[PDB]
Amino acid sequence: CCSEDDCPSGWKFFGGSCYLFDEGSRGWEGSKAFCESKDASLVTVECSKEDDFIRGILSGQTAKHYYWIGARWNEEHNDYRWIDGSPFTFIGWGPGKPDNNKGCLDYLNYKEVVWQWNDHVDCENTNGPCICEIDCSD
Amino acid sequence: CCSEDDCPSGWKFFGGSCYLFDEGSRGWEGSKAFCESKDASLVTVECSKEDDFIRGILSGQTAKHYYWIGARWNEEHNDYRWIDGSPFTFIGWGPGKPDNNKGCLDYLNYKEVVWQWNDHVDCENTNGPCICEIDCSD
Ligand SMILES: CC(=O)N[C@@H]1[C@@H](O)[C@@H](O)[C@@H](CO)O[C@H]1O
Ligand SMILES: CC(=O)N[C@@H]1[C@@H](O)[C@@H](O)[C@@H](CO)O[C@H]1O
Ligand SMILES: [Ca+2]
Ligand SMILES: [Ca+2]
Repeated sequence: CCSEDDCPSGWKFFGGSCYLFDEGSRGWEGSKAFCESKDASLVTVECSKEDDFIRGILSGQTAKHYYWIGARWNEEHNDYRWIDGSPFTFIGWGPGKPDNNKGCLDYLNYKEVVWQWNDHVDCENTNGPCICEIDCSD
Repeated sequence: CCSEDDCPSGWKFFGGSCYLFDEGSRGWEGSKAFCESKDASLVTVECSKEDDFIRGILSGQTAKHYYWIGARWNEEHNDYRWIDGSPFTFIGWGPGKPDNNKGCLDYLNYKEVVWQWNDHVDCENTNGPCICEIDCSD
């Protein structure tokens, strides 16, 4: 429900959402907490246009090769899904993914995974940047 | 997931969605079918900014005093909710609404209901304009 003018300074507008591409260095759980500290949440990716919007941003730098996003293995439902509890619609796994290690998802840029989703086994101690999202739904 | 440039000609952009404010004259069921004919669906209103975007458009004319939207009494769940099966989040009923007549929802402009939701008892034979939505989720 966001418009351009709704995005906080340093956030980017796409597709009714505002996004923060945060260059800090945290674990997945740390990253979830960080986005919450901004009245926001790790990004959820509902469609291929949003997937490609994200890829366009991550592809414009080369320093970092993964960014945490808002999905992880879900014990209750026994699947990977968004942290808001909603199942995947768009499917964005890279070649050969998921490994099914009951881990946490990132966009990964490694070998044949070209800014596509990977499940990483370590939700705690693997430090990287992250992507937060708001949709101004109020 | 829509951007401005994604909206078909005659549709309007707001908040990641494209909207058709169609001035044809159909019943609610007719209106649901019409939006489907456009690879689209009667509008669902997830937030107060989208509610007010819609109000801004409907308020700019005076000929019509109601427009069909994508919600109706749901037999299974025994409530009013969106036709996509999802429950209300934003609550947009006008003063004194719902009547609880197990009907179909419109934006209504009548007496103290000032372009806010009403439940109309007749889902079939009450002819009016409607609001279709796409979110380009592909
Ligand atoms: C943080 C991240 O995604 N790391 C991935 C890892 O999970 C593994 O999939 C590997 C190939 O064995 O590529 C990595 O560098
Ligand atoms: C189409 C529509 O919403 N019509 C509403 C009707 O449902 C009723 O609520 C009435 C007041 O009794 O206002 C009407 O004209
Ligand atoms: Ca999203
Ligand atoms: Ca909507």
